[PDB]
Amino acid sequence: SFAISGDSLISLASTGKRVPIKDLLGEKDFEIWAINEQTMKLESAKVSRVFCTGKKLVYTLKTRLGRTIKATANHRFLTIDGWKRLDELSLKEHIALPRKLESSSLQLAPEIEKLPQSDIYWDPIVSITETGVEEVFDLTVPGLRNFVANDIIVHASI
Amino acid sequence: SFAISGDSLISLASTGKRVPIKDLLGEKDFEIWAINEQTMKLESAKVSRVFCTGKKLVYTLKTRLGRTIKATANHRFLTIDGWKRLDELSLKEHIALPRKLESSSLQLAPEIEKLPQSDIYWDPIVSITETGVEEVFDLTVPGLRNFVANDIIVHASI
Repeated sequence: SFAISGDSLISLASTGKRVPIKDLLGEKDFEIWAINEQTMKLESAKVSRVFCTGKKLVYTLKTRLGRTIKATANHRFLTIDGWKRLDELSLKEHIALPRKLESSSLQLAPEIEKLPQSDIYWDPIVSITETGVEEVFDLTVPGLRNFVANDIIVHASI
Repeated sequence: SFAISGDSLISLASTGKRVPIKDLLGEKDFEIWAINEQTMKLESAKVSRVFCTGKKLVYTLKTRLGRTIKATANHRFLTIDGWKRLDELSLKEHIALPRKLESSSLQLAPEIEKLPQSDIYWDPIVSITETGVEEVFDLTVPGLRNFVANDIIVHASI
């Protein structure tokens, strides 16, 4: 059981807006953005449950591009070596952020043949800090089992 | 003196359309797209002259993404090792194409902090073939001394 702060902003694929995970408690059957680890591309994926795991100690993780999230010590992030717990990460280690690049011709027509292959931006960690006890939440994403929260790829429930 | 076929399509920065270089003969004071070799970014740049060098033997060069141009044997293209003549290139050698990537957030806001640094796509050569004698043209780009023709970075006159 791992989880994230209720303030964490979930990117919602149907609306193009974000909502904090706490505000989605008890909602379901909505789409988030997930990485497909086989293709390294982002796909929309359905949330089947959003739940609170109680009050837990959370830690703020920050990356070089300023992405930040508060998560439990056992919460997993995606490194080049696979999924790793927050309390196993070290500074300068890269974690996966989503990236959305579009490739156009000089005439502003689509030019997908020049698109970089992966939808991941690998960003180094610059801070990991114990922050305090908060109500924490997670969600279930059957199939791909990950989602974007605060513009970071995080693992869903197991 | 090197040159390209009159059919070669010049990307015009003000209009977002292309025109064959022959149709620009005698025109000037218009902007094309050029690579800045110091920053590796594309910039608009002014054409001061468009001229015909006569009838010359031209060669078709083609890359893996299907970019193709007809140019003289001494016409230069940009490799990772600098500018090289058509008659010095070999198959699988990469040459520079422009690329225009845009980086957006998952909410479709600009997200330039994740943009790849270079505006070049390095594409391998798949064919170099003597084609025939044609009227050929080039142009002068003071300062950056290159331009995009048939979606390939080519050197301007000297």
